[PDB]
Amino acid sequence: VVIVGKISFCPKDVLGHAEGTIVYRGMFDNRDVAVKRILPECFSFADREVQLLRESDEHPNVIRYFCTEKDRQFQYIAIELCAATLQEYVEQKDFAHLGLEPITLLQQTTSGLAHLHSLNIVHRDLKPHNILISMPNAHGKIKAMISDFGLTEGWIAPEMLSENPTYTVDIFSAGCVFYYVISEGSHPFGKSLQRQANILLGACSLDCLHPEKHEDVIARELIEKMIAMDPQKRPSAKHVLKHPFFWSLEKQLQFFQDVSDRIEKESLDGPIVKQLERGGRAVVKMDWRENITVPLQTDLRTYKGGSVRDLLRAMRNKKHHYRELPAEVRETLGSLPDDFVCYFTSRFPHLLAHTYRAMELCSHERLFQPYYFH
Amino acid sequence: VVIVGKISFCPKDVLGHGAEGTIVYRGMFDNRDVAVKRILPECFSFADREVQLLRESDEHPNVIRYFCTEKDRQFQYIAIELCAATLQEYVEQFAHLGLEPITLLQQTTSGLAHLHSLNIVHRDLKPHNILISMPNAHGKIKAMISDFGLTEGWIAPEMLSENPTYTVDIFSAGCVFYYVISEGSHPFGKSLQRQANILLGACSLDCLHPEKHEDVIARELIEKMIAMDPQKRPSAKHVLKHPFFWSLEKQLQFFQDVSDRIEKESLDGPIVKQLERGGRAVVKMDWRENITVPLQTDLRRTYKGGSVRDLLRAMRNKKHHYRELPAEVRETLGSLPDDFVCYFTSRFPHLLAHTYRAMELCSHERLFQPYYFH
Ligand SMILES: CCOC(=O)Nc1cccc2c(Oc3ncccc3-c3ccnc(N[C@H]4CCCNC4)n3)c(C)ccc12
Ligand SMILES: CCOC(=O)Nc1cccc2c(Oc3ncccc3-c3ccnc(N[C@H]4CCCNC4)n3)c(C)ccc12
Repeated sequence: VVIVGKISFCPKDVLGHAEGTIVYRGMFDNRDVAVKRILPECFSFADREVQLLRESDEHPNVIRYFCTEKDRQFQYIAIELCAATLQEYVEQKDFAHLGLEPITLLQQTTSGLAHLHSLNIVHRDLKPHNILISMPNAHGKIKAMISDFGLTEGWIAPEMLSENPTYTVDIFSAGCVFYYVISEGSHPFGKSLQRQANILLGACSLDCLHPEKHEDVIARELIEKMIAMDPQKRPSAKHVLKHPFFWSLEKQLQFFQDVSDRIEKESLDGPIVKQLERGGRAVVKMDWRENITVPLQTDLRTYKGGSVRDLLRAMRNKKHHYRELPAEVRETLGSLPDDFVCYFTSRFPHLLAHTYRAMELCSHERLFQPYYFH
Repeated sequence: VVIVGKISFCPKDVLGHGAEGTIVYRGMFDNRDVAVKRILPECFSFADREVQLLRESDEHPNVIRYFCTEKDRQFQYIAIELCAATLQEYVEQFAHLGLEPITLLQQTTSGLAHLHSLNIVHRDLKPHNILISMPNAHGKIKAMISDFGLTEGWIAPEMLSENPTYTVDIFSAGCVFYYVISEGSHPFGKSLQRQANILLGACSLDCLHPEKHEDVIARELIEKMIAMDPQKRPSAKHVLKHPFFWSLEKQLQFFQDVSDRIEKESLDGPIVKQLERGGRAVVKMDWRENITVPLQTDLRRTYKGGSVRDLLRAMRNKKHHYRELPAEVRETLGSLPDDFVCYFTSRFPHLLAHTYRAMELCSHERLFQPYYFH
């Protein structure tokens, strides 16, 4: 049992290991902490590390930093003790029973990154090993926190290999982490020792994302942009956070309703509706009236099966008049909003992604403020 | 400058005092600015309980951040986040900080709800221990509660009449709400008079005008928070749902959802009867005569001037069809959502409060979950 000022730890309890650094399970001011021990050859950089932690850890998805002490031969840095790294969480068995929502972990990670970027801090080394997963709080909630910021490979943006990086390098890394999480351990650029060369070669695939499943279509749309070889094509963190990938089912339904309201009095020859119907036959599966349940078919009469506009209108109509619908129709649709919107997105996997892209024409309008990034 | 382990301070920099002869200095901890409370040996037992509460409670953004405690031969020291002001200072001396009072109160109440969710009762909530943070890197200032679980004028009457329940804090908070929005008054009077008036149940909310929307709404809530009967006071989570805290956009969304809900309601049903009970006063005898002529014109027709239900339907109609309204009509209303809703609440100060009470009948319905506490 080693005591160094306010920091203590039993060197028996080792949590991990670069440059002779060791991380221990420990204690600070009667808090559980992880304690990183730094060798004298690194003290200058540690003081840089510690300064960054102080300006940054007033965001819930940035790791909380408590204290640093220094004896004759070492410097110790104490941070919040966590349950796991994201790498452990994705790869180790049993964490699956924590039942964490992968999208929420990713939202949290990206909120922490956005915070860092708002402070003119570039992470430079984001990867699952330094995304930490908290101990559960009093209400059983577990969160992701970023660490090891501002300081083998496989997560490095290709332009950083090809002297002061910009924020888009972190967006590339985050894109790979996103895929890693929702695919439960794959990586767009392949197997561990292969990834960084494939990055340099632009050799990726997102094959775990199915082309006709709504959730996968939406995830792909976002991830392909985040890992683009051209950094100027990558969205900012705040921009990522606005993507439909992160929308609740209620917000997705609300988007469909607003879109439908917006184009109710729009000319069928106007730019908006034409944009919406471009490639629409594929979106509605040729005739959407033939790819809905019989009870809904019956309850549906000026609607064209070949029109995306009309599908949206039908959706808004049944939502708006839900209470007065027959019991059989309410049953086939499911309850509002969650089951209702899945009735449609499960049957038309391209509808939300298609409609989101088409309605960028209106992204500057106050109404659509919640949906797009300005 | 005095040094005690990780905590340092210059004894000149005094921030305040306290019971038992405690002193609070401006100091430093691990290169962070902190307030440093110095405690005497004749209190160390209470301090260790203080510190323990701080350790379990300070994860929440609206609970004071606690950093460290040190002890020498003579004293004990507690370091917390250094703040800009107490709410007492803020209210009584800052206005160019441009802080929103409702937002400060919302933050104060979120902090309290956190403590209550941990089975902690504050017992001594008052403006002096609500702290106002220094501006962060993005200029944001927040309220944080302190001095929890440890003359007067803020004590609930049943506490001076064993182990207090959470409702005593709601009484204290109700008084604080009125103090902030009134810029220094108290429902039970002047400083030396308050606690006797509390015992006697003698309060008034005279700063709240009976024909101003914002005050009607504030009164509705505050009267309940400071009820003499503790069982009549809402919980902190319940407080946080009140219209007092709603954005203008949310206020308008409530009106729209209500109008949608009652569109196919019979006038024989309880919802519409509840909405029309006492409605003459809400619509000022005839609402058609209390709106601007451009709007009078455009509502001709089939709207009943004596009907709350119809006024709400009117508001919903013009909102939904806003884009397609004459410019002179879009002009008198103002833009969606903020100016539009104010057009109506400014003219009908009782509409939201009335409609909110009447529609409690539907508070269990999924649609109205945003608006009521379950
Ligand atoms: C400018 C930013 O600088 C930093 O953030 N510096 C750091 C200081 C101290 C620990 C760090 C750190 O922690 C760890 N580093 C290596 C191995 C494990 C942990 C760690 C941290 C917190 N909790 C835990 N818990 C273990 C429990 C057992 C299962 N695995 C997680 N581990 C990581 C990563 C990354 C950075 C750390
Ligand atoms: C279980 C909870 O126990 C606690 O929270 N214990 C506390 C420890 C240390 C300071 C405390 C504390 O701080 C102060 N107590 C008296 C006077 C000033 C401050 C204080 C604290 C932080 N910042 C500031 N800033 C000053 C700057 C000058 C203008 N006034 C505010 N003051 C208050 C209240 C209340 C409680 C405090």
